[PDB]
Amino acid sequence: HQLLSPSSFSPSATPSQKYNSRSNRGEVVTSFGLAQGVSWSGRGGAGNISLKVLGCPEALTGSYKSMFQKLPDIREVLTCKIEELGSELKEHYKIEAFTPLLAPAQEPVTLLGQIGCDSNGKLNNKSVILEGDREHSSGAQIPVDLSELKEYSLFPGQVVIMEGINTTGRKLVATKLYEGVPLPFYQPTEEDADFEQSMVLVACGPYTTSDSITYDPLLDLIAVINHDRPDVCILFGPFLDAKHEQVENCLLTSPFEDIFKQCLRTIIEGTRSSGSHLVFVPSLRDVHHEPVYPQPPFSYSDLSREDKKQVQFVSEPCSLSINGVIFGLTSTDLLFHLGAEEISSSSGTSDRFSRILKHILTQRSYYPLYPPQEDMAIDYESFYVYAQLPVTPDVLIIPSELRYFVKDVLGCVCVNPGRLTKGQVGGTFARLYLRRPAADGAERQSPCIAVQVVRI
Amino acid sequence: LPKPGTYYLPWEVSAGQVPDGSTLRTFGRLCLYDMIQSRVTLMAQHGSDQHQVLVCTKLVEPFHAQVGSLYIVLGELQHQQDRGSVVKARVLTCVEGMNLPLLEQAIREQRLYKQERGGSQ
Amino acid sequence: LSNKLIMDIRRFIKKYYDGWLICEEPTCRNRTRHLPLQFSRTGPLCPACMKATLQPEYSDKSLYTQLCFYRYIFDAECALEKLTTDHEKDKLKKQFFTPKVLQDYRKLKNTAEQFLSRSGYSEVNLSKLFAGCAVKS
Repeated sequence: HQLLSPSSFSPSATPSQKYNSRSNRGEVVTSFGLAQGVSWSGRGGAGNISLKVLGCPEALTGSYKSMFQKLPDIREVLTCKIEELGSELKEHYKIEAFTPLLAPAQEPVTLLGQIGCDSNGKLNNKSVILEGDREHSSGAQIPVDLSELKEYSLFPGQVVIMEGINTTGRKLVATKLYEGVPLPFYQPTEEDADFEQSMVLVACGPYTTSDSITYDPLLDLIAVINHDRPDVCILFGPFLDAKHEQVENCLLTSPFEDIFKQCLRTIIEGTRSSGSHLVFVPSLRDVHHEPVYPQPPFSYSDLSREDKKQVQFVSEPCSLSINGVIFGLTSTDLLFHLGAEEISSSSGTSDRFSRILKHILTQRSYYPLYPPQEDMAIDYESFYVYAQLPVTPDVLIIPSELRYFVKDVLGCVCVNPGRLTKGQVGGTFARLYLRRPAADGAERQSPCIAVQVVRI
Repeated sequence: LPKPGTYYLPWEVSAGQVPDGSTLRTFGRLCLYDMIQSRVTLMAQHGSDQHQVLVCTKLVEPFHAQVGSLYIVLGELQHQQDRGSVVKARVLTCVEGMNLPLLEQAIREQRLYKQERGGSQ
Repeated sequence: LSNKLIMDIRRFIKKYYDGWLICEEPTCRNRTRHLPLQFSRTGPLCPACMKATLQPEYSDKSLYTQLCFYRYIFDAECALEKLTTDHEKDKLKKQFFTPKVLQDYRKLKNTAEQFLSRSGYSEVNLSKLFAGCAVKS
């Protein structure tokens, strides 16, 4: 009784038994925290749930004009962000003053600028150039010498404060390197501590195999969530990847909007038995939705009165706060891009993913990389006005194509459940715990206590 | 024929170290263009200090404005009763990307050479 | 046809947001995506030749023209209006063109017009134009 009808949309599909041949069903690949001896289930949304969308003071709600861009706007946005972060760093680390970039002086001085690569190719330690700001040097560009540098880890579009020596005003030798400062943690109020516990599950697409639209992992996930009945159900996109051959050659018999409406109807009808809250976050790979990041949430006008209280759509990215816990939500692959576009040389062995996570936490930007990845579109004005980190989030959700893992940095929990479908076999999904601890202690503790990732 | 235009860095003229009615040429970055009253407020940084100069524009209309950009102003200075110091514009061009330190060192060197030649008489 | 048109429109917008720029120096012809932070009297300066400027590789005008061209082939009403000979227009409408065909053409035109509604190139903000005047708001 598949509520969706793939055969009607494409009657030329043969089911693939590779997914049906799974033998390690229900296996917990990895876990973190006190996940031993604790039952993994929920009340199915029968408790108290509070939803709070944070981020920009005016959270994204609707649409905006996109196909109109002017270079001075880009320059203004870039210089405003650079100067704001530089001023914050100056206030934090008690810098007395900043020297202009082109001033030639034998005495070492401290310069403020953006990190960029002059070469058109990938960044490398021999192709680093420092780009200044309007308020001090009007778009200066000076090569950087890291030969004297001990350790470094830089990516394009990184806001740093670096101190060096500029003899002739054209060549600069690095002598120091600072580190970013995270935003202060959000302080829970009296109402936040009252909530005892809730069940939240994380899932991500693509929900199709390499060439089968039978949606078998989708139905299995529906059955799993219905049986478990979590308090909060969250599924990431894309709901229909454009990389499929059927949509590549335009072999579908139904409109894409109608297909997505039928899929949403299927999801609602399946989740009706569980009666849990449904949160839908769009992704940049969606077909029916316009691909410019950030994008407005999905539009659905057929929601019932009863189901309205548990179905919602939020903009990508979103800062959802439940019971005084901040969740970092993004449907974009930061980790893969950053790992592909980062260079470092450390004297000791360390986790590259942890370095990337601490960098993005310190950079105070959801997508600090500039220029971005050649596979998506960014509206710089909307990105600056709507896609800034409000505060340090307790929980961070990062779907990625890399290896699944769970790591915590600077009091922030970060989860990498990975894609649910890998080729023609299932991937992994994770389940979370949210127990509010006593805020009596001076040190802030993560309310999340345990997490388990179950293979599919 | 008018009097020539001597260079002056922003902070000296900000402190009023020039006689009234003199002709000067300075630089700075625009901050605001008061449309109705024909007044221009440009700013120039000096370490932790920011200085402001008021520019009348009644002699160069029409005139496009580039917010947050450098400028070069040449004219005469009149010490007003309440407004303080305002320069009467005669020519007002816009230059971008020109580094300040080269210019500052250039006028410093020219002044030094003029004083050196002034040591013989 | 609609599912191909949506893919094509997505391809055009993806191409537009590529942000490619070309140097204006005839001997340079540099291609780059790193937009600098130092302007001049006209715009960004080429970080290679230090004398010329940078221009977009694919401006908004071409995108809007392409969208208008897409909308052009799905307006049978305008084509019928342009038919100078009334008798031939009536003959063509009656002999082949049922109202259902017109409904199908409207359905095709709907998807093309859907992206036109959110296009900012055909939207002028009046607040910017007259912001200079402040005597009486």
